[PDB]
Amino acid sequence: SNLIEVFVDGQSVMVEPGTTVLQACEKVGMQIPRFCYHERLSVAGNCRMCLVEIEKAPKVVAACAMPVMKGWNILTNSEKTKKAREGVMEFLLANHPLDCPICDQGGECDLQDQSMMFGSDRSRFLEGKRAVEDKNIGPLVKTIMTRCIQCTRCIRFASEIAGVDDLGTTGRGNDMQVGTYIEKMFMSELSGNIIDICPVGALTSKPYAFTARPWETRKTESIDVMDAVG
Amino acid sequence: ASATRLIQGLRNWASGRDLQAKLQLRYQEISKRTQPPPKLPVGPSHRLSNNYYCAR
Ligand code: SF4
Ligand code: SF4
Ligand code: FES
Repeated sequence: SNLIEVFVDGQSVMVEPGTTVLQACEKVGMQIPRFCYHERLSVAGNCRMCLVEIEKAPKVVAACAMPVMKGWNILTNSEKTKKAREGVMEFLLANHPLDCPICDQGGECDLQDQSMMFGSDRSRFLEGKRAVEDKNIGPLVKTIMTRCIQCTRCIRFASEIAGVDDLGTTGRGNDMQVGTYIEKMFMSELSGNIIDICPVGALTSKPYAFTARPWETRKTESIDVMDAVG
Repeated sequence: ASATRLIQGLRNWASGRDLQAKLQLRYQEISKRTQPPPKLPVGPSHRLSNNYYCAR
């Protein structure tokens, strides 16, 4: 009845065909750490944090965009899984500036939480650290593109949901700006949703900008007005 | 210290410890303040190409 056996960490589970490895690991409750996978957008393999080891295999595969063959056995806490995660984390924190005090996602970043719970302790990379000139996406969205990790999730969101097609990658190598080439104010509907999509503090809110910090403000359930959907 | 001989002798006689040499007033062996600035060593970390956090 369309069932495939996957042994997540030895424990067996039946999984429908076609789904990714990460949906199976979330079917058993695990979380493989991730930056450019998102459960509402198309799957791209840019961030490379999502790597996981399959038993009896030389290479380390990407759990975001790997279909399920018959009878897997997946090690989420093996040796080279942890070595690959600490490696990718040590690459990501190189060209990322020292802005964690002045940043706006300082309580709710993902580089910080994953560099705690998966990454290394001592750093390296004595010299370098590129800096990119920031843009002006809109008067509603403050934009510091120095903090960008080029995960390409704002672009997939704009193109597949907002339908605007204004955000683009430009350049090669380290020089990959993510933005509008023509100084154009990205002004459309659902433009506010892009600040929750960007996982690092690059595309942040303009009126909220420097007024709070998320470990103090308490959360409360509520229902919208002014829209019939609520 | 810096007291005369008679009261020193009566201190030594009223308590036979030869009290002059150790008397708990610190005069010269206070540690000289504004020491030279220190360089602090780093222990068994920071060695490049072994510090995988999966080990420790
Ligand atoms: S986006 Fe994250 S890592 Fe970058 S400055 Fe902000 S809190 Fe720090
Ligand atoms: S601006 Fe944000 S969402 Fe867009 S690529 Fe950079 S980190 Fe990802
Ligand atoms: S989630 Fe698989 S590469 Fe980013």
